[PDB]
Amino acid sequence: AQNPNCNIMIFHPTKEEFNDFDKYIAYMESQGAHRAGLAKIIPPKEWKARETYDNISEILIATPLQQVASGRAGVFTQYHKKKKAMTVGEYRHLANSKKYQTPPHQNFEDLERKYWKNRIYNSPIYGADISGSLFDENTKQWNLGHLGTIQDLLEKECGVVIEGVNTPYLYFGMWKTTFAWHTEDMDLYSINYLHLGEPKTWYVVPPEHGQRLERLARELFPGSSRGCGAFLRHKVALISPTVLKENGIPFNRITQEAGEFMVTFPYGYHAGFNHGFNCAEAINFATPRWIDYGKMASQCSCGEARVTFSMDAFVRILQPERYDLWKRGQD
Ligand SMILES: O=C(O)CNC(=O)C(=O)O
Ligand SMILES: [Mg+2]
Ligand code: NI
Ligand SMILES: [Zn+2]
Repeated sequence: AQNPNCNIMIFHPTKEEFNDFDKYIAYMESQGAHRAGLAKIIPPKEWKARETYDNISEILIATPLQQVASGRAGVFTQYHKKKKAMTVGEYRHLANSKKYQTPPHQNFEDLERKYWKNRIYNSPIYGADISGSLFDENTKQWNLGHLGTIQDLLEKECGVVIEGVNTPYLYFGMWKTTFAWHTEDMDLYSINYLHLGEPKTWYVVPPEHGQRLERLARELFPGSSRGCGAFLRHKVALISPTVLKENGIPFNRITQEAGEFMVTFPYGYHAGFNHGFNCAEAINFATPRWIDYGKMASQCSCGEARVTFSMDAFVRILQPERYDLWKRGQD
């Protein structure tokens, strides 16, 4: 078995190997990359996402989210408070202000310490989940707006044509902006490209150990757990690396820098934070190996998780027994 310790693997495809996305994902899996739950892909030196980032300031963040924490430094939840619209230019200025800017630090490790120590005492503002793309239409390789769709994959594997579309999202981040512990909708893959700015630190639990994370989370968030059998779908809970180590949960960590791709694999729980002003683009995708995960994915039916139009058909076709209860949650 390849990669039996479930370490995060880092790939350096050549320009030739960067042509066929599906084939390269399948290559990574042949080397065991999926066992970690997350891989890093460094694009060939010849490649670029677009020519420059000099003209992005007029993009609108219609609903910036202020991430307010409750709990203790290592075990907390966050809720999102809606703020007034602002442009990317306005947001970048706010990120760089004395109130929100990254503190002085020595290295990534020092910054990570400062994050876990101090995150709860501040409420950073995240521009998340903005439909759109920063890839140039002429970028042919690993263009996240031109991937094969999940609907077409389900059709190719299972023969059923379904409604729905699959498009990318932009994330504008600042110091301490946080992504809570989650897997993707329907335990899909994700791919994330850091277009510009400061790094993003990730933590991940191997898919084969995801249930260990879930059991810890039920112990650490006992009211949430009683409210919903899949409350990590709410994307509100944070657990620090110190706390995971104390409880014997297997995980790994890696820092993503500008120009790098991360791929999350089905049922790979992940969480993390942004180091400073940045912009990432991400999208879900599927492969033939996903289908079995989609069939087994947990669902939130308490009504909190409320998700895209396109998840309907996935539940309907892959989880017909669950469909009725799940749709009651959506309505
Ligand atoms: O970048 C972020 O805030 C969160 N991204 C993801 O969880 C992802 O790409 O799967
Ligand atoms: Mg603009
Ligand atoms: Ni994710
Ligand atoms: Zn729920």
